[PDB]
Amino acid sequence: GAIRVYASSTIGNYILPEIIARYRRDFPDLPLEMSVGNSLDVVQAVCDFRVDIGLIEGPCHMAEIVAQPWLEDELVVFASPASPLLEGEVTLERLAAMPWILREKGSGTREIVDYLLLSHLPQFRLSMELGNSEAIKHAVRHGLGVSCLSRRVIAEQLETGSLVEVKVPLPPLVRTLYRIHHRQKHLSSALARFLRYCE
Amino acid sequence: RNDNGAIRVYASSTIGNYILPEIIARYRRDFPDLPLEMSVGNSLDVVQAVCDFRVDIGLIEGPCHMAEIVAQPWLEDELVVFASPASPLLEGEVTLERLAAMPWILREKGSGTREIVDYLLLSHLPQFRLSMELGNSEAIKHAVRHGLGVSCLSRRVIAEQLETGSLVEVKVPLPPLVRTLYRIHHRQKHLSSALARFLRYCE
Repeated sequence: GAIRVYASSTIGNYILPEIIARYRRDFPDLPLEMSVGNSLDVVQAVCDFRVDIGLIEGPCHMAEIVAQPWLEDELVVFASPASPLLEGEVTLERLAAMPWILREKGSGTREIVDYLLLSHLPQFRLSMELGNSEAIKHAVRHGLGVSCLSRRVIAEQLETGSLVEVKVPLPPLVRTLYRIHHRQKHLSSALARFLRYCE
Repeated sequence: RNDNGAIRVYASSTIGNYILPEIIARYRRDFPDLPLEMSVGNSLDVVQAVCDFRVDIGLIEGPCHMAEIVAQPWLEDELVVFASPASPLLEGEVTLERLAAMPWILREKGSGTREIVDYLLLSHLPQFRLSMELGNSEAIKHAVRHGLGVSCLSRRVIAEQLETGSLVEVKVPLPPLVRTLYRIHHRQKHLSSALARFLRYCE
């Protein structure tokens, strides 16, 4: 059972590592390969049969590619504890006045935040875009601005207090993570075993 | 597509994620009016973008011997072996044989990290079991933190976890693995006042 997985950045780096550690405790000798990228990377790899399953953090439809809900996930606005955002009332207008550090388009996490969060921030200040969420976390920590990422990405820093979650006058920015596979490819027993660990 | 005339920096993965963010914060705080773009990849990605004149400045974590590239040493960087505090490896004396018996998680070839760990560390192991290869140090950091085997990364990558105790440095019976990080630009690059200034903020 040489399983090949392709996951988007939030899934690959901040969810799957724990899942993989457990899977390898009970199965240290079974080959496991995981690539991490963005949505189009994942879907194209499934479409090309170069991987067995894909895991994406935003819907990305492709004909002949089946997608099934897998996990809910909540995106969270966060800041340095010394941020000027926390010096006053967290209003929508003061939110848009802060410099925003966002992921690039095609990351999934960028698409959902556009929909649930930044669409309600008129003329919001875009400071920079960064290609990975780790650089974003540390840029916010050093005061370059604020951002919006899955809670699972920043939980470590929320617990230490190097980053702080912001209360936003909006409904929770909840999304769904999807599992995808080609319509033709058949689920292997080893593959179905690995997926149970992901639940 | 449009090019808005930002200062463009390309950095390899250790520098881009664990050194450059603070630099960018300080520079943006003092010069808010120039746009800034950073990209992160491997050292080859940086060198190609400098050679292509797609970026202004590069920062790499291996040497670049190219006549068209001016490379100035910038910082020393030490790579260390690490594991979770619950690792069997942390009890007793750490020997080459016991390291050989742990499952290893490594970065992919071309990462810089992989090349130097292969040369100075894994090459001294009589055997070693490759648990997984992973394309970024963040998935690695957290796999090891959740109890999967051991890995070798720049201390800067795991400094956060060393500080809190979720990862523990492992003393190994080999000389320390130290490399040099470089600032690079094209020999024909015009270093405008703004670019020369960003370079100084990298100190």
